[PDB]
Amino acid sequence: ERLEKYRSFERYRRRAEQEARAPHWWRTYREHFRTQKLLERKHFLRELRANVEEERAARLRTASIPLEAVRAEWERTCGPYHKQRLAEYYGLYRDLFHGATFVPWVPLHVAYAVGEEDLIPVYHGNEVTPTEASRAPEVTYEADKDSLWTLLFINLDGHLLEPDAEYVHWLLTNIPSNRVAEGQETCPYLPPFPARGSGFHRFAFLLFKQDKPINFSEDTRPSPCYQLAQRTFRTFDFYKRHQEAMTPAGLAFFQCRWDDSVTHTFHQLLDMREPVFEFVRPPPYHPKQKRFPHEQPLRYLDRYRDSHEPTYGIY
Amino acid sequence: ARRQAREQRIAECMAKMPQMIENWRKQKRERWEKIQADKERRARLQAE
Amino acid sequence: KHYGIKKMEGHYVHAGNILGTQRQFRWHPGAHVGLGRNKCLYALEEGIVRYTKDVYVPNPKNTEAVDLVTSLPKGAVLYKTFVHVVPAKPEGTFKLVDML
Amino acid sequence: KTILVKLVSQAGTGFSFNHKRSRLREKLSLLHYDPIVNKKVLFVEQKKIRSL
Amino acid sequence: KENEAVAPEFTNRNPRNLELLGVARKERGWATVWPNREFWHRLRVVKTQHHVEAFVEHLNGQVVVSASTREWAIKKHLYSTRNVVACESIGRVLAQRCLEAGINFMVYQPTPWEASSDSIKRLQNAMTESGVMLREPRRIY
Amino acid sequence: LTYCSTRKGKRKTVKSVVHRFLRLHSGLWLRRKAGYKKKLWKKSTARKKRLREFVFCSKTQSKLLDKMTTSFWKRRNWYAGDPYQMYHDRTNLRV
Amino acid sequence: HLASADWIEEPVRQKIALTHKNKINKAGELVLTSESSRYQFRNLAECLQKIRDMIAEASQVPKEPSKEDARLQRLRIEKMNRERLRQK
Amino acid sequence: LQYLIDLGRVDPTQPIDLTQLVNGRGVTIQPLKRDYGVQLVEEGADTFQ
RNA sequence: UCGGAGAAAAUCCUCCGAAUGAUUAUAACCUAGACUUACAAGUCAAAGUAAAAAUAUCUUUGACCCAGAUA
Ligand SMILES: [Mg+2]
Ligand SMILES: [Mg+2]
Ligand SMILES: [Mg+2]
Repeated sequence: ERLEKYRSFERYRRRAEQEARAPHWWRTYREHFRTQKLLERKHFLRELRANVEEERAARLRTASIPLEAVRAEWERTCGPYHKQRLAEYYGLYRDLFHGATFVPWVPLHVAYAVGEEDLIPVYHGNEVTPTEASRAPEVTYEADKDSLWTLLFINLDGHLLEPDAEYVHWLLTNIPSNRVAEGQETCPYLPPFPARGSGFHRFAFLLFKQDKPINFSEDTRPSPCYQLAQRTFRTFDFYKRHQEAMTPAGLAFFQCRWDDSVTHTFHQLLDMREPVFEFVRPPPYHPKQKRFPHEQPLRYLDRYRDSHEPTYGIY
Repeated sequence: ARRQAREQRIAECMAKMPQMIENWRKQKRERWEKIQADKERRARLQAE
Repeated sequence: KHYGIKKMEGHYVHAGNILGTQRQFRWHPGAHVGLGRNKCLYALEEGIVRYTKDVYVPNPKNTEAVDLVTSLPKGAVLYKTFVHVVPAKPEGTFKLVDML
Repeated sequence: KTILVKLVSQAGTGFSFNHKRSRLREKLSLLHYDPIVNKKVLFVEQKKIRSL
Repeated sequence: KENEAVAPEFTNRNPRNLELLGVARKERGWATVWPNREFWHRLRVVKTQHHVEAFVEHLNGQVVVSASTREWAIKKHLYSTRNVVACESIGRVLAQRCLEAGINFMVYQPTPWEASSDSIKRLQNAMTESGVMLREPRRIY
Repeated sequence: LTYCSTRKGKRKTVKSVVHRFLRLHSGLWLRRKAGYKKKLWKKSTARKKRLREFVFCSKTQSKLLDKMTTSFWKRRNWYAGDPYQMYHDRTNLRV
Repeated sequence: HLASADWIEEPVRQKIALTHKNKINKAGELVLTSESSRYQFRNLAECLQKIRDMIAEASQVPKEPSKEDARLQRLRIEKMNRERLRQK
Repeated sequence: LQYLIDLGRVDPTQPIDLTQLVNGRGVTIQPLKRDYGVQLVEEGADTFQ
């Protein structure tokens, strides 16, 4: 009686949801399943509050916000952290580095040019058709002077023979500062080739800070190379060999399905018959037959038959 | 002949089916309207 | 009659198996477990049955449940028992059908 | 008391189904699914079957 | 040809592979509780005293896309942490991130008064205009 | 029943069995559900569906029906267009 | 071989190749198979009917688009989002 | 039918009727048990030469 | 004969009712897997398809034969 009682449904709901998050003794569903910036920040706010026009629009409920300005500011402040969530959510950190997690810090930007009028961007989790990815994409990531780089683009789940391995698409090395044309093309650019009926493949862009120029002669690949046995590649072991001078700083990944252009890639240059896959569900469970299916309909016999066509044996 | 006679019978009744359903909804609604209308009389409000 | 728990916690249960029959809500539907008209509990997936307690939030529309919930003391919330089946197999797998 | 009545489809089909009506009320008419027409049509009372 | 060699069984590891295809499992129980949990993704909008937050969370409980009025970039371009336009603006910001993340189909479960609330109605309009579908498609069996 | 008839000295079929049950050659017996035509106005829709089905008989019931009929009713019948053509045989039965 | 084959008229050939590109082998031949029976007669008969149906459906214009199935709805909606995402 | 022809029990040179099938013991007919004759059955069609 | 309740899975143990109606948004077909059960009878139900654009909501019983009524 001393404690007050929730006077509204929402109060209980907010209490309940917060209550659910906390761990409990009893089994539950979840178990099984700087200062100067502050001062400057405040000062800008006060100016915004003073503006009468801001008040009038708000009370007239006609105000609006510029999305582009927020996006750029969001990138500076906490974009690294949100990007990390997507990478963990999409499984990049577990499939790439065997569970190691790195916060992206370089605001990497990639877009696939469609003709010349417009260019398709590649954000985190975006959808880009293989036709759109036929040619290599423009990359601008605001390196600043010096600080050599290496750009690595790979499809994590596109391998056709070994599950763990993945296929390199193009690898640029010794990229000095912003300019990317000055990079050694160890791996030539290949169009994405996701098999038909194989679901959505996730392709990611990886940028590594380079302390000192290192010749990646082992990772150099002949240009052009159309052999999948040579495109097989593990990010995890590769980063081990270069972890001294390679530290990741950028991310960008997109999802793509199969497409008619994929048919061209499998035949024209890969020079192999294209693989076709289908989603197969497991056979339905039926209890073991009984010689006498007592109290069962006539359909019982059809459940355990394989061929729908009559047979005659000796006749 | 039986098949054709049956088919045309269904078609003729089906042709008038839309209107008949419309009429039966009007009767059902007005039946409800009388209940709600006489329920909401100002005389009922006078008691309220 | 013979009301009770047909399937106990830790049992492999196929898609349609009935888990419990109840005159009153002794247990409540959980995840991948459905309700019958007679309030019996049946699995909706193939998996392992689990009984676990969790907070109860009712549908806003029903008046009686909301009123009782609101009248609860601010300190805590009421609980109930829920039944769960943990799916034990993947939905499906991709296989090579043809090479063109 | 209550009587069992035979509601007959008015779509021209012979389809009908039995329903229960309170003898004090007026003759029952319902919208019901006609399998032979695959549509929802009016069913109109035609006969009394028995007294429930 | 070495290239022709292909493993008999493909093993796609993308977490959203089955969900995107539409064959992934959605929880169908919780019949006695509100809201239903037959959603691949859910939109949670919380109106506190200060600020207003909108989230997108998977069934496993990991938030994917979050838009909050407590974020520096949004605050400087708004006038008040709580407002009807705020809801609209944060919804537009949330949608662009949602489109950015590739989450096109989502489940929203408002309460009766919340659904009737004008601010939430406007927020849904922004998401619908943005192209984010507030109702998920049925599962494929 | 009659084990040794006066005129022929044979077993006799119980015709009430032949009028209610169907024998599939594999050894199974089919039957209807009791009451499937009775008082349908007060039965639930699911209950009516259960009643309409053809259902198999138990091992003991099958043993009794075998005793009450003669061998003529257990033979192979090659009826053209038989609707039970597929159900006279058992497939993938390990037991 | 779809293109070389002359018994099919050329206008039909082009439509068939575009419509059923998925069934054309790298050699350019149109490969269709049937595995629905234990007797190869019906399997061959099923295969032949597909050829006849494919030719007939290409010959006749499919003006009707029909209703949009949920699969088409999902495909259309995701396509629109891609367009809006590429406002650049 | 192919088995009977291969082993010489049915003569393919002459026309085949129910008498020839019965004479070669390829089929057993019981008129008293309501048999009206023999129906050709598709089984074995793939290998019939 | 059956249903509800205490003793608590015993009783010639102690109570209340039912051989129901009301209410209607009318509540299909088909089909995995289970409950209950000597037999008979009685329950729950995913998926698919079809009507519509939320289920019927309150909470039970009588077999076979044999007679009816109809399209
Ligand atoms: Mg014989
Ligand atoms: Mg039984
Ligand atoms: Mg269903």
